[PDB]
Amino acid sequence: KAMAGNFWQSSHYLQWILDKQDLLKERQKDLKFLSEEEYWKLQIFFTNVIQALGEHLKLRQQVIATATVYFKRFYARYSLKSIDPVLMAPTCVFLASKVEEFGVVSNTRLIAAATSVLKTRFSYAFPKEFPYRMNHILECEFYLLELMDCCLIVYHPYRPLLQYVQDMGQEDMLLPLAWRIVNDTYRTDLCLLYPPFMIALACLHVACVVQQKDARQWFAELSVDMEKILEIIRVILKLYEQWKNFDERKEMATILSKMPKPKPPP
Amino acid sequence: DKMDYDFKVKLSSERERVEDLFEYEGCKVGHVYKAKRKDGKDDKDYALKQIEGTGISMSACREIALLRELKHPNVISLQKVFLSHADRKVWLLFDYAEHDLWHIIKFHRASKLPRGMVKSLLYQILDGIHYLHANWVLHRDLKPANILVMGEGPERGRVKIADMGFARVTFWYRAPELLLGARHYTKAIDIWAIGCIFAELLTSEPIFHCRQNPYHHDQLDRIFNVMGFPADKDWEDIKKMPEHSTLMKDFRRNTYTNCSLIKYMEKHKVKPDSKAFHLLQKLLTMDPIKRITSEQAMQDPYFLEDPLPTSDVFAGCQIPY
Ligand SMILES: CNC(=O)c1cc(Oc2ccc(NC(=O)Nc3ccc(Cl)c(C(F)(F)F)c3)cc2)ccn1
Repeated sequence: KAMAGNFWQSSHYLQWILDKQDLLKERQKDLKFLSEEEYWKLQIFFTNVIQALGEHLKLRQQVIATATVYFKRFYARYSLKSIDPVLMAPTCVFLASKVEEFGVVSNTRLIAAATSVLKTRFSYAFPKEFPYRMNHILECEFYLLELMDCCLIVYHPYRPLLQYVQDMGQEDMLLPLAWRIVNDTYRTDLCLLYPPFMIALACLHVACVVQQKDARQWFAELSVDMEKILEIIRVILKLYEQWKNFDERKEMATILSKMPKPKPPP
Repeated sequence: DKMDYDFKVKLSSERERVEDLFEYEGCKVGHVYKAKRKDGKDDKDYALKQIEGTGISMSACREIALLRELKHPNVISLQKVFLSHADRKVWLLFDYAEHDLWHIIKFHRASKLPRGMVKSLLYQILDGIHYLHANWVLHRDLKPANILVMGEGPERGRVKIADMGFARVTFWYRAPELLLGARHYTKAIDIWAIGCIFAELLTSEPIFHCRQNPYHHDQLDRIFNVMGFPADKDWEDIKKMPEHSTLMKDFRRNTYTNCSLIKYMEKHKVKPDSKAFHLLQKLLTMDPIKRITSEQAMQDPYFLEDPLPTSDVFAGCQIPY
């Protein structure tokens, strides 16, 4: 696949691996409206919306992942009020599908998919029907491209994970669990802060601990900073406790009402 | 509009517009323009391409996605993308390449190509394509018009591979497997085109020149008139090609019995025992699994033989084009 093996001179690496302190500083704008807890709940929520959109459209996981990174990059820089995330979510899916060479989702199929998914899976949060049309998608797409500075190729932890488990010789035992943990990392900021291979290693380690597989020796003979891996592991462990404590369907209507909304023309 | 007002007006105030930064009044060489900076603190020539169609098509997304990541001296550099929000048009900015290989060859076909220059062109094309292939990027439309060459300036005589019809007719550079209905583009298909270009550089004429769905009878006929008709041992899986049956019906081996690349190149003054010819022959192999790779080709002793390839393809000479 295109640009595989080029991560270290990629736009992903060189422009879109952000500093945590920069990220949180830009987030302070929105944290005047939402608590930190509410902010990480909102992130979980839109991760899930994008995954649902992707599944409905039958997109491969990598396209969904790319769409999710586009969404995160945009709100890493700008406030939730700049563009309605309900509009940005399907716009990200649409652009990612084109970039990943899967196809241009038709106008009516994109709008029908967003309308259906919000109505079927998310009616607890959205009592009104998806109000946006394709002209809004196309306008949003331009703002998205501009913000990302046309940095469209995104690397993910799935490929390195695949290589790691094959090396262990534990494809059948550990791959399904570790892959699923990788999906779950998209509920957090991790993909903005660390190279994908590190996230892959953290997910695989957690999978090993969960399945009681001894892989100490294997991890020991890697030439990577295990301090960074351990930071990533702690975020993963935390996301499951957050998952446990969060009732999305009960909380999201209230949290969405707290989001700052777009100012109208004066 | 449902977007935040302050957000919108801030971005529109700060947004770079092509019509502010560049003067392209006429000079229409979608559509590509020769452009100069309006600021003036820059005397270098630029090329601007407006993408055909509104918004961003599949091919447009891909062109932008790839060029944004690709970085190599022999692949054209995307300097900037301008997004025109009012008309939803997309503009690509590149450094202007004075020359291209189609005009270079036409000039020499008309005056009648120095051997040092041929070798250096070939080496740099191979270098660029080797980089693309290593990143699993296929060109899919190599031909002289897509081989640019920089003029006077800091990159004098440097080849820049471009793909100026990425969105979308001559079949002179198309590998035979595509003419027999092959369903996927491959690295080998690019290598065959490079071989066609090399032959054309050596003789000044397109080797598979032919009069103007995948099956093209006259083009294959021209390929066989030059190469001969492949024996089963030369291309064992030719029988797996979708149009193989059609080929058998239309063609007979006996028609091309006195044909070979040796005989073709001999009547164009290229010596069969030259390192040039032997390289060319490894590039123009009918069976794509028997074609040399771009990296293997760069290692060929042709490039170690006097004269060595130069970073400026015009090295040791002046530019008459
Ligand atoms: C006489 N001078 C000129 O005519 C001239 C014309 C110019 O116009 C251009 C217009 C468009 C392009 N766009 C690409 O090339 N897009 C591309 C897409 C995919 C892939 Cl894969 C590639 C790659 F990698 F193969 F290179 C390249 C390049 C040049 C510029 C400078 N000079």
